[PDB]
Amino acid sequence: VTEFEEGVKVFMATANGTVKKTVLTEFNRLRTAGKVAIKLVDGDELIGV
DNA sequence: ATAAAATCACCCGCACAGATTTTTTAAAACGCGCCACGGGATTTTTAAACCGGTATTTAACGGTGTATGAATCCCGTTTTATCTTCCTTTCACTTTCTTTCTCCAGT
Repeated sequence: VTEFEEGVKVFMATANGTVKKTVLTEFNRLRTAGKVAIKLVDGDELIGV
């Protein structure tokens, strides 16, 4: 990400064909330990953002 | 008794780096609820396989001239095995305090 601006969204696609959309401004500032962004189930992993 | 050589505590102001100590904030959680979404049972439509044929497009092959992979030699990096140590602990000993038992001079 070059910079955070406007109200663009983030598209997340995992295995088994599950999609999810979230606003970028949520990830504007993060601490040393990050926050939960997706509730994965069983053996599922993010493949594309 | 004359010579050679050493060591430490505190007071007064001021500026700053580092170590606790509250205080605020964002993430995680719980309870309740409702409607968005996916399952199941019909209609509908279209993606790809199949017959042709033609017209290109690729890969295998035969010469030259390099760039690099394995081997060797080192030196900083991190692990692991290996020493010494100060507080916890009791404990037999020693010391020190408290009560008691006589002596004993005086009348």
